[PDB]
Amino acid sequence: DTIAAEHKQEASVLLNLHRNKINYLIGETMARMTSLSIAIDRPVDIKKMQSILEKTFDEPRFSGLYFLNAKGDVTASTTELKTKVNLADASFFIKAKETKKTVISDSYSSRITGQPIFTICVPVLDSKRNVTDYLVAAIQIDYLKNLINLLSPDVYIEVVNQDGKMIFASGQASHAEDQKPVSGYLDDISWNMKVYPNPVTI
Amino acid sequence: KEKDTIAAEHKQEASVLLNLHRNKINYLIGETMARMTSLSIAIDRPVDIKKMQSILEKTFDSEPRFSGLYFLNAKGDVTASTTELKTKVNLADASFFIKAKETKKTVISDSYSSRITGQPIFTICVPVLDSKRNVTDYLVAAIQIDYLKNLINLLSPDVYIEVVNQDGKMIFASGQASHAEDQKPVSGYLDDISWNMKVYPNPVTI
Repeated sequence: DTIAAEHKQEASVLLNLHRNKINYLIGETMARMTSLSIAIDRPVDIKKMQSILEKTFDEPRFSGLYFLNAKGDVTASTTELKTKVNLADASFFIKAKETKKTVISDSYSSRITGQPIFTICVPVLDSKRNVTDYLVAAIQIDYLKNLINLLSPDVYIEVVNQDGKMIFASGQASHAEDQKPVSGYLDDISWNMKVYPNPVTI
Repeated sequence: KEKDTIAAEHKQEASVLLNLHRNKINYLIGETMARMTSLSIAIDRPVDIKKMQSILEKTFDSEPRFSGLYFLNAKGDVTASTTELKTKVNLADASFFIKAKETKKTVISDSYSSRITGQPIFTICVPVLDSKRNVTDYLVAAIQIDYLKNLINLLSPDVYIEVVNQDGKMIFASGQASHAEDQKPVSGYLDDISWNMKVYPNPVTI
């Protein structure tokens, strides 16, 4: 009756390891892109940028690294493209352009690779603080799931956005039966993580 | 006998603080490695020293974590520095430099007293490589030990926490040892350095 309250906190423990893992991953990525922005010679030479992105990508975290011009055209790209791609219609792009600040997108299906991702988009400013370009880092949802799964294969964990859209779930739902989850939002993106304690069992 | 039930709870709290505090340090160290690594990739050759000086200043700004950021030539001369240097400074004799040069990979040093600032620090050193994979320069980021200490202490004033390297050197300690009396610590190593953090449970009372 009180191995209950322990299975509970054991799940609070899982919750924070996993949140932290994801927050770290996101923060580390933001910081990689922010540093690139600062280090690179302006105006940005597209050939050098291409090379930089490739060196940075060659990290299965990424679906890809991309560079955008003011219009939204993909001018540098880890993934070879058959046809020209424009990311302007993209929500994160719009938000990035208006705020002139880094943006973390909700999960979606990459127009470029076709797989579920989320993107970190960092605008590049000139001297007068106009947005001239964008660094774009796309991470596979797949990667996040697997990171969670390796740590806790046998324990159910559900991640859902602010509107109840399933981002992903790790482990077997059957483990959640009769259990209330210990839950919590991530820092940089409005994803709520729900960890289900295991049953009391002897 | 219910004593042992409050004790288990105090122990559990110790483990929670242990994980909380390592993560904070791990993140700090990991993010710094990432930044230095990106700088090392993004800089155009031949490296313009004034541009590099400017990048380090920007990277350093509003980041009390750092004791300082520095750039080294292949010999180990500090050629750009967020600290105003009064003499020429060479680090070729530093352990982290020797390891960096030989491994050609990032090095996280043990703690030591900075030649430059006199304070206790540890440094992250990223070698910058040639097309030919020859080391031409070094990025060096120094982190104030006391920044970490005060970070932890602010969060957990009432809990005694020691961090110790492999050789038993005390890196830092936070809190009052009186709060650990008759306690065994819950312990664990940092991911990027061989530092062991020992978090002591509080004693039971009421």
